[PDB]
Amino acid sequence: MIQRTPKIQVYSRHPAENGKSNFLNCYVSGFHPSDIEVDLLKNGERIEKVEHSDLSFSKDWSFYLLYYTEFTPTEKDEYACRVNHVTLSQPKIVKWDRDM
Amino acid sequence: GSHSMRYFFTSVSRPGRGEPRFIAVGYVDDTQFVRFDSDAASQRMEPRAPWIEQEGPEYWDGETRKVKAHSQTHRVDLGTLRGYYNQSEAGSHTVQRMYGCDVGSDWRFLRGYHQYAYDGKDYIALKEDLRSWTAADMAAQTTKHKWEAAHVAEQLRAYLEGTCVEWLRRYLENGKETLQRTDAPKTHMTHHAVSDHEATLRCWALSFYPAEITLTWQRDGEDQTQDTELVETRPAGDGTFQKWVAVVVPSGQEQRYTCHVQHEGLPKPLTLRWE
Amino acid sequence: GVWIRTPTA
Repeated sequence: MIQRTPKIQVYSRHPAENGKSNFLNCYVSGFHPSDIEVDLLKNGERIEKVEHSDLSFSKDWSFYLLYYTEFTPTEKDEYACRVNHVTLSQPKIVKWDRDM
Repeated sequence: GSHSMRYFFTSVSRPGRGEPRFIAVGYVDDTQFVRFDSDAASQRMEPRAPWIEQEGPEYWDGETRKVKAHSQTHRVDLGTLRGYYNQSEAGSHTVQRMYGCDVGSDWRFLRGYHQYAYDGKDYIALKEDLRSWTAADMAAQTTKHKWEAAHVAEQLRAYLEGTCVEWLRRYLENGKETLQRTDAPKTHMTHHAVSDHEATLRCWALSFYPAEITLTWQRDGEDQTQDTELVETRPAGDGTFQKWVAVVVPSGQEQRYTCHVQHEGLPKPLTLRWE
Repeated sequence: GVWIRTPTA
């Protein structure tokens, strides 16, 4: 079949402030087939209560999903998104960058 | 402005055990308002926007019946196409369907569409005139002939130009408080010194609706494409959308560059500049 | 509302 590698964006719903509740998003898009593994990581550990949007796709048939969880940003906590897919030889990890 | 109602259907076969994974999502413009997920417990079409909850039990029974009819067709199709393409019974395959209608500012019918894919490739699609089919290959050509003999395009046209437009107008009215509200992007610019001689300017657009937006950089009043980066528009998770665009500039020359933001929610385009 | 018909391929 066709194989399209997911694009990954990791970001907060709102501009992040330490101590203030927010949402951590991992948006995966442009991939095919739809079978995909996405985890949100806190300091390298998997976050358990993560939800995701309903599978949908773009005009070019490529799929997209939003994975998200509630979180409260801090100075020293590190967050990331870990993705595995048939197009990937190993899980791709994308760090949450406050700015980028 | 103009509006759309669109439905997206995905089925993924499970050769190991059981029925295909089936997921349906309905949108008005960029607002998801219903879903069906075969993996969910309810086995019902479910609401995903407050204004669709105005619909009574008869609506939900009907949408549930019909969306389950979609899933069975998809299941049958996965079997049919596997044969058409002489494929093994061991592999998982995917069928995707999208259809819907656009109306203009006057809420008059503008366009209709209906497209179908197998394993991520075009299979068959209704042409813009809503009278004929585009079949990508000889398997899809078999489907096209079947659908011509059964006058499927004519039946589809009756939905797309008729019932579909009436549903969309019903929803736009019922959900007008949000569906007809435009949320202009909340914009700002960040500055990042990458090295001693270069800096990155990033122009942010946040919390906007609908999703359509244009972010462009200019240098001394002319469009700048070199050394720019634009991310795909992305959901905030609260129904609104986000986007940013960045440019790398020589340190001290930030003032030359302007970010230009166009969005339906803006009476005039916005211009941002680092100063 | 979804289409009332769903012809098989």
